[PDB]
Amino acid sequence: ARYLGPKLKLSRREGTDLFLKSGVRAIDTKCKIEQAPGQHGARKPRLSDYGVQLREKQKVRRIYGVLERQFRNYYKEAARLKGNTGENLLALLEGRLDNVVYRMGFGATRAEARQLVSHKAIMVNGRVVNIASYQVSPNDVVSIREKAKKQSRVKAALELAEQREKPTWLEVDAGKMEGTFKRKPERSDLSADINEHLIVELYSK
Amino acid sequence: SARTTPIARYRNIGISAHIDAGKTTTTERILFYTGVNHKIGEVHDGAATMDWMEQEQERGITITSAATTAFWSGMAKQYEPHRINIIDTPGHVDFTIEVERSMRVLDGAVMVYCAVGGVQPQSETVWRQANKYKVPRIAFVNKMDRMGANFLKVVNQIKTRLGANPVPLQLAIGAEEHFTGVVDLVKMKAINWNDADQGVTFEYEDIPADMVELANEWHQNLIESAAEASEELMEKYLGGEELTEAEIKGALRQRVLNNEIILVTCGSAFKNKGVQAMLDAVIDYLPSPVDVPAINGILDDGKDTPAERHASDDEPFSALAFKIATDPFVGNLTFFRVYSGVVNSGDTVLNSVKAARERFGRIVQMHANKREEIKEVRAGDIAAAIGLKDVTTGDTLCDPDAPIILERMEFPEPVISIAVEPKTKADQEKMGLALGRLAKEDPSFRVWTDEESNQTIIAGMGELHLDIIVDRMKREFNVEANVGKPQVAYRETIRQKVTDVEGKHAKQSGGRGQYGHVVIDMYPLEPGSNPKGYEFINDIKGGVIPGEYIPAVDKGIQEQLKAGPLAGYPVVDMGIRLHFGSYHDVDSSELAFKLAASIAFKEGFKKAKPVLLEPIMKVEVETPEENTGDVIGDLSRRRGMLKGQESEVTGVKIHAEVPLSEMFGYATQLRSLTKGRASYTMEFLKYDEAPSNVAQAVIEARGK
Amino acid sequence: MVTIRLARHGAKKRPFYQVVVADSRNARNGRFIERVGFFNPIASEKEEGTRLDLDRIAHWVGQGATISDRVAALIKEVNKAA
Amino acid sequence: ANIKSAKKRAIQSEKARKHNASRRSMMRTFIKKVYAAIEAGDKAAAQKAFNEMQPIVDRQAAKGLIHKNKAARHKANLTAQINKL
RNA sequence: AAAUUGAAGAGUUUGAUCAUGGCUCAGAUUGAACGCUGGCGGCAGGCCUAACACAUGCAAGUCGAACGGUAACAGGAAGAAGCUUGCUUCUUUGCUGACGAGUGGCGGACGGGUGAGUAAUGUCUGGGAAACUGCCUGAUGGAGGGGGAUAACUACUGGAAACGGUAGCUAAUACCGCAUAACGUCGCAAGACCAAAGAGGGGGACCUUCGGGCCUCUUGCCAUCGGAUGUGCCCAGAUGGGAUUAGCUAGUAGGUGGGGUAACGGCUCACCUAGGCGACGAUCCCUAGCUGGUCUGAGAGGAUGACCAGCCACACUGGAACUGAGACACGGUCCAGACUCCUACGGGAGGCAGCAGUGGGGAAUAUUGCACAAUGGGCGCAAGCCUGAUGCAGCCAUGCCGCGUGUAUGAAGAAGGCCUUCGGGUUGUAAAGUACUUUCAGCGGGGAGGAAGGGAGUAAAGUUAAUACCUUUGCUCAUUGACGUUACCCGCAGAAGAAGCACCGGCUAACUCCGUGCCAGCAGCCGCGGUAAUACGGAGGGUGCAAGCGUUAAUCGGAAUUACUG
Ligand SMILES: Nc1nc2c(ncn2[C@@H]2O[C@H](COP(=O)(O)OP(=O)(O)OP(=O)(O)O)[C@@H](O)[C@H]2O)c(=O)[nH]1
Ligand SMILES: [Mg+2]
Ligand SMILES: [Mg+2]
Ligand SMILES: [Mg+2]
Ligand SMILES: [Mg+2]
Ligand SMILES: [Mg+2]
Ligand SMILES: [Mg+2]
Ligand SMILES: [Mg+2]
Ligand SMILES: [Mg+2]
Ligand SMILES: [Mg+2]
Ligand SMILES: [Mg+2]
Ligand SMILES: [Mg+2]
Ligand SMILES: [Mg+2]
Ligand SMILES: [Mg+2]
Ligand SMILES: [Mg+2]
Ligand SMILES: [Mg+2]
Ligand SMILES: [Mg+2]
Ligand SMILES: [Mg+2]
Repeated sequence: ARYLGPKLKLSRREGTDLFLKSGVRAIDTKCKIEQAPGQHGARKPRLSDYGVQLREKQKVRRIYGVLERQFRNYYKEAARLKGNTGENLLALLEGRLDNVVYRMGFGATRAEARQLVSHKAIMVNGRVVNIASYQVSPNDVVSIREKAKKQSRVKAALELAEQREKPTWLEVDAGKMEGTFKRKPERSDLSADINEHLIVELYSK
Repeated sequence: SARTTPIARYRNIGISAHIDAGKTTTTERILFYTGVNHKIGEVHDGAATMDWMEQEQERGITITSAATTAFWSGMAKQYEPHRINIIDTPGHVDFTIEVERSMRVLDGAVMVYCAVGGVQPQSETVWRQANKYKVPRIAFVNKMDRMGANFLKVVNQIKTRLGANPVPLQLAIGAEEHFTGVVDLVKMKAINWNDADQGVTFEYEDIPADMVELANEWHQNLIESAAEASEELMEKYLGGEELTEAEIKGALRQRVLNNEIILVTCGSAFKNKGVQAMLDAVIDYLPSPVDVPAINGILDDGKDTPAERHASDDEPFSALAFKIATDPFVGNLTFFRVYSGVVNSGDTVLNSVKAARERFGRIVQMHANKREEIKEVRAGDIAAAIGLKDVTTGDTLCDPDAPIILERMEFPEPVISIAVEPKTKADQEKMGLALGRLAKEDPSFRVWTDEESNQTIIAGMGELHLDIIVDRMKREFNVEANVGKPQVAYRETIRQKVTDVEGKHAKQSGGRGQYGHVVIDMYPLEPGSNPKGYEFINDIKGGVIPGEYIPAVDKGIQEQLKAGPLAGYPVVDMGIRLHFGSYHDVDSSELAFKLAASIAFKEGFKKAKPVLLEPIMKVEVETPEENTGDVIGDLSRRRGMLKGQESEVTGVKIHAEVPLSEMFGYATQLRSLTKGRASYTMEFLKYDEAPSNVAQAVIEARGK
Repeated sequence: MVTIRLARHGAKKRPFYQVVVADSRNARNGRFIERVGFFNPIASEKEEGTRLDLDRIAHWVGQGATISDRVAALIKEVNKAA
Repeated sequence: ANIKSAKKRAIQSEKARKHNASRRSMMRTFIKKVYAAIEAGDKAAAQKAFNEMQPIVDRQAAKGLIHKNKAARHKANLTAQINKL
């Protein structure tokens, strides 16, 4: 149910830094992003229109760490909802608890954030939630359990989070090491290099 | 849920003898006298209850071991009603497994003997099977009505032929037409059974004067073997104070439990005489289940640790599964004798050797075939169980709190084999399932398949064993099958070093034809030269045949080796040399040289000296010494050569190498020459060239 | 006769008793005439675990319906606590 | 039968069959008597037979042998037939 | 406020093109099966075939508060004394706690199963009048007086069994009259006629033949009118295919009268009329349980009737009726047929399309499990008992969902493997190492909820002659859980025990080497394989999925390729 292989091959196939590593090191000093993985990775082929739609879906799936069955269910929920389907899909992926923990900065990676929420370390409104796909509603409180507030991982993750851009729909507090989910982020609040219309196109054939 | 009969009043007795000694007749009479049956049914009329199975009512024999029980109080009801779980076992040599399984669990036995012929070939076999498990046994000389009945001769013959210490508690009043009754030696009274009723009425009488002298002579012999038991009893006998009848019976009982004496009785079951008295002796002398505790030398650890179980209800549960029967409704049926503890219908137990959970669907007390369902079984009785999925004969069933493992006896390794095939052959895997289920019932019956022949080889203890198996498969499983000779595997080899044989396959008619030409030399190869007797030499030099096509001819010879041109037997020890050939540039394929190598191979085979190789198997027969040379004569009649004959003190051992086609059904022939008291072993040794007649025999049949 | 009982819907180890009016000869979760309320024995301390439409229940009693023991205990509890 | 209650019902249904057959035969015998008085052409004997028959069918309709509508139809057709003569 | 916001194509005819036209594929979906692989949990599902045949156990009993009664064990009295005067043993007493068998009442017509039959004595929708309806309710009234039997039982007796046969005795809320009769039935009318059953709890003085009467309370009985529920009946419309099925029908179509039904009616009979249906498809043939729904499709449509729920039909096959409020009755009866079983040979017994399970069939579908704790059902005043309904558990990756098999760091870009135009590139931060974590599994501890009730004591109110008995309402007491070692929570250990499947020529995301050489073989279509094969087999690499992955089968889609939309 999880990908346990090498993580930089995914960013090398997508050709974009998927933030699959902490970033304490420059990414070009770790892997050749401009080269695809494998023996024939130097030859960059002419992808088709089906190819670029599939590559966009695998890119957003490998950023958010979601397998195909759960990602398909997210697409059905986004098209079932009202408004923009792709924007609703991005809001459902950013509503996930591991993504909120990583975006709040309690995890340096979303995979570490998944291990923190899987090991009974994150309390939502004072209740321990052990599911990484727990959808966080607006105006909620996400905190770290008192059993793990003295860990080096969480403070090192907060240092890397203060080294990066702060989200506008979240409040954090490293003193009590808790935080508040304020609202669903709009399309302008997240990254712009994700063409979400390609995902909706892909799931229409 | 209390104890109905005290465990001291249990008797796990059983009958074993030579064929037609009168085992089933005695049990029938017992049931009648004890009140279980309301009529007497004869076995040759097919009306005996113990021979419940068809092919047992028809043939007139007993095949299976049927277990029943009865309640006997004594003639004058001298004791409370004892419960006897009597077991009738077959006497034939084709069903020795049915004795060993029943004598695994019996507490007491009784060796019934024909009066006119006492110790017969199977009497010694059931005696050795009984002393393997150290079973305390009695003796019942049946057929005292038969012409030439001699009771004191058979009590001499058991001692002489089998090496035992028998002391009779009875003396026959009369012979074939004078057998009114028997005089008892521990009472000095005569018991004359009334002819009017079926022997239910037994009149007590005095002893007649000739019998007075003989019975007084034997009565003092009884006291000495009684006084042998203890030095207190020895000083009792030389002290001159006669003896109380309780102490003889106690002393005689003491010697029976330790395999010291035999305590022969007599009677006539077909004339409804001397049966009640036998039952009494079983009460007075055979052990209870409480006597010898069951030493389970394994505590399920893997570190083999000796434990034991005594015979009481308050001990942990331990039982031994000794018989698996097949059933058309419930699958299989598992007989067991509980050594210790109490188990309930519905309780789970532990198959300790297979280490699995086993629940009891229900527990049935057994009559000959019909069942009375019962709630729970105590320690010391025999019952069958429904719903045990994987239990084999000799597996122990215990409570999982105390996992113990009993002795797990060994099976007699069948001696005769046939190849069985269906009539319509559409019932192929139905026969496979049927013989698989029948193999799980009988551990001395083997079924396998041999893919060299793609045949099914049934194996058993005799020809009668296999005849009953195939008839039971036709009736119970509805697979009508025909049997026959198992196909012996042969090989073929050549001689004369045929050389320069050229085979050319050319098929060019326009449009991608195939052309191949090969010239090869075929030479006989010595066996030790190669792991597989096949060497191909690439004598082709500087072209002529391209390197790519050089393996193709080799592969073609290999397929030709698999099926010989003569018949179909695989060719062995063949050396091939590819000295010369021809290759077309545009029409030469792997298959073209394969066809070319096959033409050349066939042509060379006929030019060469091609002979069959039969297999010869090392044979070690063990025989009594009186009929040694007859065995050798039959071996010389089975076209076998001889490498020796050892003469042990137990019997002569002859070694031989007989061809397998002449080793077909040797067990019934070997038993006919030797009163059935010989045995043998076959091991495959080598291959050797067959004579001209048998080689000419296997070629006509295979060819057409 | 016509009775008012509980039809056990819900999930395994999580029951939900639909208070229904039905003739007693039908099945438990079978044919019913009218659903007059519901009962939840695993209610979560903040929201409604029991709701009975007492007007229609009293109307069916006036027709001569039979109230089972659990339904009668729920009516007692509703009329007592409220 | 197999169930104990099934056997008891079987013997009870046969006993009630014997009893109900005698009562149905007696009731039908009185009704045929009224009909024979109709076809023979008498009016007072038919009226007398009706007075003997009317309490019979009323008691059989009361205790549960036939229905009241069946007994009511018998009386209505036979009075409609006594007004014909 | 919200309740539908929805529609992709590609390959293949030709030298090449356009068009037409079929074929094929990409998508969903399933009660699936098979191949490989396989950690956990939740929820759901699980003989689609032989309505093939079935061993065994269980699936419908309950009521002593209807009755005669004791056969079994638990008490109480006469009671010799086990006797050790308390040590309570051996005989009677139905004397009571109860209760085998029997009569009687109620329920067995419900629940459960199956889809054989049925193209309509069916279903769905909408209507209607000519009816019945146990248990449950509203109202008005009665519940008087007798009798004859008979089971059980007693004695004899036939039977291997199944089961009886005789001769006597007895009871009732069993049965049968009589009394009474209206707001009931019949008759416009005067009139005629029709019912019942008692049983328990307690009591103050009376009273008594000593049994009781008597008073009060509860419950049951009968009659009529209703209500509710259930059911029967009728009409209209709709509900498969076939015209290579075009005429069908004489109780047929209608009328009269009799009969019959709970009820109208050719429902039945006698007579009379000669009609009735049919291209708006009668008749005949084949197939089929129907529906809510389910799947697909943008929709229109197409396909389907697994689970759940409603109706229908069926209960070895054929036929029939009885009892009953309700059946032409799954675990009732009778007859006939086939089959199976038992037998002492004279006779008997049975129907898993109930739950489990077996054989057989098949590609294939599970346990001879636990408990009535809860929800219902039957009986009983109640306690309670019965419940293979149900609640659960066991088996199966069968489906859906969730989670895990680690996380961060980590270049000597280690070794090995693969490629190499020999420079190197790739596997690859991948590994090793460093640090951190402990979900799930393992171990140990704690620990809800499903429990409402019911039983004993109480207090008050109602009741009445009574501060009894009963009913209701509050209090107290000790209790009711199959699941179950429950969910859940805590803590110890260590990365620790946890990844495979398919694919890589185009369709379609992913390319090289070696071997093979129109051979082995691959393949859904085009097609590939004759010596440099990105298509075959192995390896490396990559891609897509993931405790699943592929294949097959099956429905729809793409197919505007039956085009109503079009
Ligand atoms: N004259 C006489 N004949 C007997 C006697 N006992 C048995 N027989 C006959 O021998 C045959 C009985 O032998 P069984 O006892 O039935 O055979 P078995 O000894 O039971 O053992 P298996 O044959 O292996 O089954 C029948 O023919 C009997 O009538 C006897 O006491 N006297
Ligand atoms: Mg999943
Ligand atoms: Mg002989
Ligand atoms: Mg014989
Ligand atoms: Mg025998
Ligand atoms: Mg079926
Ligand atoms: Mg009734
Ligand atoms: Mg009257
Ligand atoms: Mg059908
Ligand atoms: Mg469409
Ligand atoms: Mg029935
Ligand atoms: Mg049945
Ligand atoms: Mg079944
Ligand atoms: Mg029962
Ligand atoms: Mg290297
Ligand atoms: Mg755990
Ligand atoms: Mg609780
Ligand atoms: Mg279409």
